[PDB]
Amino acid sequence: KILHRLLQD
Amino acid sequence: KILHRLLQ
Amino acid sequence: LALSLTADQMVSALLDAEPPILYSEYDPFSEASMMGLLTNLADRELVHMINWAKRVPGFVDLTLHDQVHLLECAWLEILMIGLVWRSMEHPGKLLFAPNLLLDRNQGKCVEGMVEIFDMLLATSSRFRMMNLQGEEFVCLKSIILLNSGVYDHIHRVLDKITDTLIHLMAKAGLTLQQQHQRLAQLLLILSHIRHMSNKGMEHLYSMKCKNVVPLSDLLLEMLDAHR
Amino acid sequence: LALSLTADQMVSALLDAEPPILYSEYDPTRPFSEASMMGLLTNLADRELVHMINWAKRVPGFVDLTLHDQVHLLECAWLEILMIGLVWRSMEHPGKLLFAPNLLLDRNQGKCEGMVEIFDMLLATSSRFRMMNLQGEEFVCLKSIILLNSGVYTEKDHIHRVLDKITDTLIHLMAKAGLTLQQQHQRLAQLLLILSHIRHMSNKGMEHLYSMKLSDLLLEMLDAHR
Ligand SMILES: Oc1ccc(-c2cc(-c3ccc(O)cc3)c(-c3ccc(O)cc3)s2)cc1
Repeated sequence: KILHRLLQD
Repeated sequence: KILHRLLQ
Repeated sequence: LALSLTADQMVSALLDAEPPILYSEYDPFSEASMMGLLTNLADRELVHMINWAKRVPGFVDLTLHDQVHLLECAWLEILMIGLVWRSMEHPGKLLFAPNLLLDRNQGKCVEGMVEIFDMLLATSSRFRMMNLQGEEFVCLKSIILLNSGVYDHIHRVLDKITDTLIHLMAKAGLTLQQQHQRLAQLLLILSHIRHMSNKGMEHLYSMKCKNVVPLSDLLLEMLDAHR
Repeated sequence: LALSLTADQMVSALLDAEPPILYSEYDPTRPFSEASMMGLLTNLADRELVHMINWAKRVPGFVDLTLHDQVHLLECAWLEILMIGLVWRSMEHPGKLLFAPNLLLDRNQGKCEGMVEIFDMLLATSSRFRMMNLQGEEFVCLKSIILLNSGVYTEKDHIHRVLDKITDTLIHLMAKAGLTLQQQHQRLAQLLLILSHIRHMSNKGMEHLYSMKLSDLLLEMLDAHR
């Protein structure tokens, strides 16, 4: 999910 | 509407 | 014109205006059995909710068009907050009717979300974890009726109900920091109940044109307001 | 934990964590079709989401949650956060919705395709904030509440603990404003009751977005709702 990655950056 | 008569 | 009440005059009037807890037909479960049993229970509860609404202080002071609007917008919220209240002391179970106690398993017999079922279980779990009082419950049900369909007198009544709800907290001996924190936790739950209603409303509108169960004349007229 | 900040430190952190107000790829010389508004508001919501994520990370207590919980809270509340942000910046614009400094719409092109009702409800919400003079300090608190409350059910009771601190923060503002205790907590109720309507507008706009079916991230947010 794109949402999961942005929170991990 | 049924709600009308029930409210009066 | 009953805006002059004290809080306990507001509380006792709301407690005395409570509709009864109706019984189901309950047969001692398919998707047609549940949706049929909940439909008939809902339709019979609607006629009591209407007469209860007339007995909510301030509701009779509104025009017929406005009374129709407030009820058409909040009627499922009111059923669900009642459902959630009378399910408090059945953790993990929803007490639709005293003879119709359902849990999450058969709650999956409907294509409608069990997430709505588990949301109702979560809401009743939150009521149980914070010892929601019946006097507070009837205040919250009144707020749903007057707030959900607001788009003055109704704002003066909601303020008065807020003061009423806080009178309850006051008595006794919870501190103001936990008195308006308790008020905040209560009202934020009304945001969830509105969510469960919109989610549940969109599924009832599905089974409307899907011909799953013969609905009620009165129940379809509430659904024509949400379309 | 980190949630030891005083109510005034809470206000400062939220005020400084505010996302920017983005612009629209809007052309006033071009007319407004149903798909023009559909395309404009979609791209604007999509570019706002990446700011909302980084804003959410700067919300006190949101970092303490797991990745799965942060995904859930943002998947349930993101359209409410855009909407109350929309309602907030449309306050000084009576009868209009200020989607962007260049994208100021009214109840004429708002009908441009499905559902106007939300539009008037957003207007009435903006009119509500106007009539009661919503202050920025009160807006940042409510927006935080939406992020934490909308998905508290949709361990972590510290979410309730942070929610309790935001409530304490809210009445702290109103007390330092000449508002009596009665005027104080009934104000608090008027604010929290508006969050019910924003939930309703969001659910209505949510199911509408699923019917008209964009951004890849926006599609990841839609799959959470149903
Ligand atoms: O910061 C924000 C970014 C976008 C939005 C949206 C507002 C609307 C909307 C609301 C009412 C109305 O009558 C028309 C549009 C959005 C929307 C876009 C497409 C669609 O199919 C449905 C809703 S997005 C708010 C704040």
